[PDB]
Amino acid sequence: HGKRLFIIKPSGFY
Amino acid sequence: YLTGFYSKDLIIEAVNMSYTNAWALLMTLIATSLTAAYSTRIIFFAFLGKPRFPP
Amino acid sequence: SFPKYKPSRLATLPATLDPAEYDISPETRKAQAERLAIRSRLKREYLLQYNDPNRLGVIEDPALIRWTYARSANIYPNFRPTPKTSLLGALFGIGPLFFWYYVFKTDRDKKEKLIQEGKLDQTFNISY
Amino acid sequence: SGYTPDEKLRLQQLRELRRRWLKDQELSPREPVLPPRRVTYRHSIFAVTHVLIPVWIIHYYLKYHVTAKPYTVVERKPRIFPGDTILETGEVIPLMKEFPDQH
Amino acid sequence: SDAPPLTLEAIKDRVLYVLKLYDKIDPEKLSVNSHFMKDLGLDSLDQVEIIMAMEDEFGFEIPDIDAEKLMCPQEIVDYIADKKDVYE
Amino acid sequence: EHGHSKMELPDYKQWKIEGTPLETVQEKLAARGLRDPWGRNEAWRYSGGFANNVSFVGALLKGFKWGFAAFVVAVGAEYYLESQ
Amino acid sequence: HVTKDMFPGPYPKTPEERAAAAKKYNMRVEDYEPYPDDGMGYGDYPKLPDRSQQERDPWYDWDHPDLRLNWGEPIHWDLDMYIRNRVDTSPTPVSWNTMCKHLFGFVAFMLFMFWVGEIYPSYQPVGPKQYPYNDLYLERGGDPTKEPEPVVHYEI
Amino acid sequence: AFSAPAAYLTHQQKVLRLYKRALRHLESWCVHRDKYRYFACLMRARFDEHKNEKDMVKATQLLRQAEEEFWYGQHPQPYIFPESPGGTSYERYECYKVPEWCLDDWHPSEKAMYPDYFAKREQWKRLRRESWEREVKQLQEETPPGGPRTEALPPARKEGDLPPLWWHIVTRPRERPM
Amino acid sequence: MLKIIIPTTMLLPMTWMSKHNMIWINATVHSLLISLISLSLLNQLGENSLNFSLTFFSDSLSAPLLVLTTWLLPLMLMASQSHLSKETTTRKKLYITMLILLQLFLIMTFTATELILFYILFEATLVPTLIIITRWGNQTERLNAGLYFLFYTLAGSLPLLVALVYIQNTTGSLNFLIIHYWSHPLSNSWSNIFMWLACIMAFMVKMPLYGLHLWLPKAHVEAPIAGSMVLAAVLLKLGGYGMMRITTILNPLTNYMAYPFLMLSMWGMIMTSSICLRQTDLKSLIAYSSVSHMALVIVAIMIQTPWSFMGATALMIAHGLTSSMLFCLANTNYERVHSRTMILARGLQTLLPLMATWWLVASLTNLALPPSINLIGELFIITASFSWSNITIILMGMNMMITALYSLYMLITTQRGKYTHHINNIKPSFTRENALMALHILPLLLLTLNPKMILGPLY
Ligand SMILES: CCCCCCCCCCCCCCCCC[C@@H](O)O[C@H](CO[C@H](O)CCCCCCCCCCCCCCC)COP(=O)(O)OCC[N+](C)(C)C
Ligand SMILES: CCCCCCCCCCCCCCCCC[C@@H](O)O[C@H](CO[C@H](O)CCCCCCCCCCCCCCC)COP(=O)(O)OCC[N+](C)(C)C
Ligand SMILES: CCCCCCCC/C=C\CCCCCCCC(=O)O[C@H](COC(=O)CCCCCCC/C=C/CCCCCCCC)COP(=O)(O)OCCN
Ligand SMILES: CCCCCCCCCCCC(=O)SCCNC(=O)CCNC(=O)[C@H](O)C(C)(C)COP(=O)(O)O
Repeated sequence: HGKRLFIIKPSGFY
Repeated sequence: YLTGFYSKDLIIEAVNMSYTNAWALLMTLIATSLTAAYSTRIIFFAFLGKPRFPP
Repeated sequence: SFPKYKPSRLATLPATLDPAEYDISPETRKAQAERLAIRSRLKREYLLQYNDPNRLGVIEDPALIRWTYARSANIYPNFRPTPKTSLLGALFGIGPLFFWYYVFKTDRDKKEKLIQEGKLDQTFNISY
Repeated sequence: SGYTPDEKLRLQQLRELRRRWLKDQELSPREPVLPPRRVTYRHSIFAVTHVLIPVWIIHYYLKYHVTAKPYTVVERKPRIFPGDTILETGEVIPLMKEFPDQH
Repeated sequence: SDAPPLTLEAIKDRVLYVLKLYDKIDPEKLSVNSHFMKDLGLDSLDQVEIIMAMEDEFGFEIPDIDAEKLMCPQEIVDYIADKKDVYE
Repeated sequence: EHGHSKMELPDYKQWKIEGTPLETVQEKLAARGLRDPWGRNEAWRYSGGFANNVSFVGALLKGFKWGFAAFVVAVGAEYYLESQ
Repeated sequence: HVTKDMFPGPYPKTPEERAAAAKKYNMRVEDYEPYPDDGMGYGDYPKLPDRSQQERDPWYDWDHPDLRLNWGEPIHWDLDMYIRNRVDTSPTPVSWNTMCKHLFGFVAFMLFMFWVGEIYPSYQPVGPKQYPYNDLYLERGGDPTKEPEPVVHYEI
Repeated sequence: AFSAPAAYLTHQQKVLRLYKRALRHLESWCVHRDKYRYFACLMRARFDEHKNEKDMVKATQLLRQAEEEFWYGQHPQPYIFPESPGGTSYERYECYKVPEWCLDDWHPSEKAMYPDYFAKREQWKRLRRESWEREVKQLQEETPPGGPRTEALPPARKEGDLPPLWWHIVTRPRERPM
Repeated sequence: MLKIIIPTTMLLPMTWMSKHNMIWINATVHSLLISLISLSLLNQLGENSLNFSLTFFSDSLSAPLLVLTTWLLPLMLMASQSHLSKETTTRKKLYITMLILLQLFLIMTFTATELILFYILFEATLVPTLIIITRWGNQTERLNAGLYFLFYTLAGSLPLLVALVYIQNTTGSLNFLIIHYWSHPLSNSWSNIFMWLACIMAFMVKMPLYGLHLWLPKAHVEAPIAGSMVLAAVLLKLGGYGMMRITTILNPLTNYMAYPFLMLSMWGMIMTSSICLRQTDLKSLIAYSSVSHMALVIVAIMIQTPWSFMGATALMIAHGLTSSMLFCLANTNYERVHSRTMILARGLQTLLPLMATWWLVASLTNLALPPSINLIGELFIITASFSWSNITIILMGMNMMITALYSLYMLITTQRGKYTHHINNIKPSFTRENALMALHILPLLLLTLNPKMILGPLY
């Protein structure tokens, strides 16, 4: 099913 | 002849025939009776009656 | 008739069983109106300061700063030596010290006396 | 009782904006982009790099280092019964004295 | 979890299903925009009972201050959708 | 792969108080002169496969018959094999 | 960015001073009551009710939902005591005095009956166990060079 | 939670809340459905017999012994929905709600993924930037002198206007963000 | 020893002739290099000491403290790199000069084979600290804090000078070797009682003892970050080191002169542990935790048994590292929040996960979790005090429970829960802060592998 959402999360890059 | 038997039956037998406190004897016997009682409560209230969950 | 619920310090009276809001007078309604008014004023100020796109910081709370100042840095200037304060200070700051000193002194005196008599069985007490 | 007209209008507009925002949260097929860059068999290798190698290392460590020092590994002496034979000496433990056996 | 993503039409269907089993109101007369106090002549206690029925059926409970001011099935559907963050 | 199949709700006219222990509730409310408006709403809890219930003792002996048959077969086999 | 007037001040006897303080703490003049002018340094700080902070309205849209607080409202002197993670004064189904009475009675009765049962123990109609070799003298402590008094066992 | 509260609760609201609580605790006591329906109908009967009382002194005299009776038989372990303020999963997902503004601190490498989402994000930010300037003036001109009396906010009245103070209500994280 | 003292001195001309944008790099690199040189001192022998010359000697008590002192300076520079961004070049160079002078004075103090030289440097360590506290401090109470810190110390330490010169007049030498070898019992007399009090009070005020600890929360709260770490890590250990050095001539008077201080410490540990529970500030909470731990160290030193001394040294090192880490974390939180209040910022674990991990590790170490050296020192002191008297276990267990309670309260209030809504300047944690926490914590988990290096001379 094409219902993928955006998961807001803090910047884990640093 | 189940897993809990080989332990609990011997526990109760050894407890019944030792020079121990009598109140502990009575408390243990009432405790195992209540153990059976709440097992019955779980089974009866979660597996027997008519369904009560949302539609 | 039913047994009454007696409130205590750690179990307060429920709002439903409280009798203050059943004896209603116009001044009580006025008081509730003023309370809601000041609460709504504070809420409006906070929401105005909160949704501002230009703000990029922490909304300073006067209540929190006032509470911290009252708890920490305003105790001594409002302190006065009174019989209650003096008695409480003397008790709570002196009694435990002397109580523990007496207990430990008695225990160590007993131990030393037993050591002098030699009836203590200190075998294997190598580490100390 | 019930909604006032101002409350109804505000709730309707807020609901419209909320639904727009929620719909905007969806991810398109190309929305997630990852840049690629690189510099029985499963169980067979697993038992080798996870079981066999620790056994080898620990066996070496115990056999040639731990047992080098005295009293590091001490084993309870095996039970000796009447009738068994000892490997080191070969002597035979004498049997019992033939207790009376009924039932 | 495996919970299906309930949608607006599903919510409306469930609301009407619950209402149509409330025999105090006739299924034919009711509509998604029908009122409760005036168009159906229901008591305040009756409205509380409908609210509790939807509470039980949907598995989440509505606060009193928000439950006492829901008078139409459409706004009940809207409230449930806002609570559960339904897109369409 | 998720649960997307466009489920369709049943018809509301299927649920009836008939054949459920809600008759006793309705009758004792009518004896004192009232009715339960929500009687049909829960008829589904007594209508479908949930209609038949099992007692506690019957629940405990869930597989008594098969186990007893296997036990008898095993005992007979042991009797006929050891007697040799 | 806070003026000197905003900060807490000494307890004030005068009504005009009292009014100024009540307005400062963002509360009604007749709703404001300072701590008693004792030696302790509470000074000019409102004595809010000892009502806890777990039982505030859980459905109101608080500015701080976890603590159940509003921005700018006066803060209880003992907020860190009541943060829903610590002591709470939520009303209970049973009265506090009866709860204490029942718990103390149950514990005291249990202790007394345990002591009573200790006074009257429970056993079996048997004699003491018999061990062969001088009550297993060598296997319990040893001391083989003392030749203990030999205890013999009565066959029956 | 959505609706702003009033300064006080009327007698009708108190009666309705007591009715709801009594029905909930009766359902908790009577586990099974048929028993619950029977006793709920009995409670409704005993609840509506004083519906038509006229004087308010006697009505306030009632609903006091009613509250005492409720407190005496309140089932000290009532049923609480899992998402209720007393439920087993009340604040279970409150640790997954990350604020929207956190996305402003993402590294450009992280923003390289999901480009369309961030474009829509910039559009929303511009919309908010203009709407705030309009809303502050609208609220300033709409509020009565002396400060607001209730915490109810007015809707948008013009065509291009948006409801005042909408950004942090519209951009709630989710019910179950993860 | 001069191979250590000379490079520390050369750090000053190195800093003052550096370029305007390269002072931090040079200072950090050469401070780390100096720490490596200091590592050689750790290889002590079971015999007397490493008597370098007539002026400096090193023991297995001085070696861990010296290594910690030399290791702390790079961390202080990395911590101070943040809030000195908008500072002129001359003032930044003056700050680094003060830090270097503090390190040099501490290094010369910890060896100090003669007691008068030890006292001179022990009071010399007071000027750079006061300048740092009162100059680069944010709050307006830094002046009062500096006055308290100066006078509480100096009033206690002034009779110590008179006691020392009197001892030199009678004994004839103050060299610690001669003092140890020629020690004679102190008779029970009023003059000897006052000599004991003079020689002890100067070190007990700095530790600090319960009842004289009022200067410590002020000095720790109002100081900048570097001053806070140097106070909590090294400057508190001066009193304990001096007390363990000087109790060699106070026997057998101590056998009954330790009762007031033992009771004060064993009750003040409970009092300050309880105080930590109800605290509206983070730095104040950490300062009171330091007071509790130092009270335990006081008890250990006053017991005067080998296990007491070993546990005291281990607890000294462990508490220094842990308190420095906790102050670092509090400063990183305060820089973003700009408030310094525990309940103002909540739920930071959702926004900063790695800093939440560092918080958890620091709290666990402070909680005295096995097999960390915190618990090694704790348990050694517990066993020694139990040998002293069987009733001390009640007080020590109460302290342990309260310590766990307030440590986890500090962790939970700032890390768990729902984040505060009206704060939107919580930027992702820099690499500098993560590196600072890692360099704080890794030596602890490494020293737990070789405890004998920090167990003191009575190992
Ligand atoms: C596979 C190997 C594994 C183990 C590796 C171990 C390496 C250890 C390196 C770290 C050493 C720590 C420093 C030790 C300093 C204490 C000893 C020092 O003071 O001794 C001095 C001597 O020091 C050395 O000459 C210089 C060592 C300094 C450099 C150590 C190696 C690492 C330096 C790294 C610097 C940066 C590298 C480049 C970065 C870009 C003076 O000795 P001296 O008192 O006369 O000796 C008298 C006795 N004699 C006559 C028998 C000699
Ligand atoms: C407040 C925060 C902490 C600060 C530091 C606290 C520690 C300071 C306390 C001083 C420790 C003890 C001082 C004296 C100990 C000697 C034992 C003596 O006190 O007991 C009796 C002594 O009797 C009386 O105590 C005489 C002294 C009475 C006068 C002293 C003042 C007492 C109260 C003052 C408290 C003030 C402390 C803080 C000052 C700022 C025993 O009588 P005796 O066996 O015959 O004489 C023993 C000594 N000999 C053998 C050398 C002859
Ligand atoms: C944070 C504040 C702490 C303040 C600490 C101040 C108290 C320190 C303890 C007393 C300090 C003075 C002691 C003197 C220095 C020692 C010198 C010495 O030992 O010589 C003695 C001399 O002893 C003295 O002269 C002592 C006189 C003390 C006068 C000053 C009193 C100061 C206050 C006394 C009470 C304080 C004690 C408790 C303080 C607790 C902290 C507040 C030997 O005399 P001889 O001449 O050799 O006699 C031999 C022939 N028979
Ligand atoms: C197990 C727990 C048991 C708990 C038992 C609780 C006690 C039960 C008995 C309660 C006694 C009473 O009814 S106390 C009676 C309180 N007084 C009145 O009801 C007077 C007028 N009532 C109204 O006006 C209301 O609004 C109303 C008409 C009801 C609805 O109006 P709606 O048109 O807006 O629905």
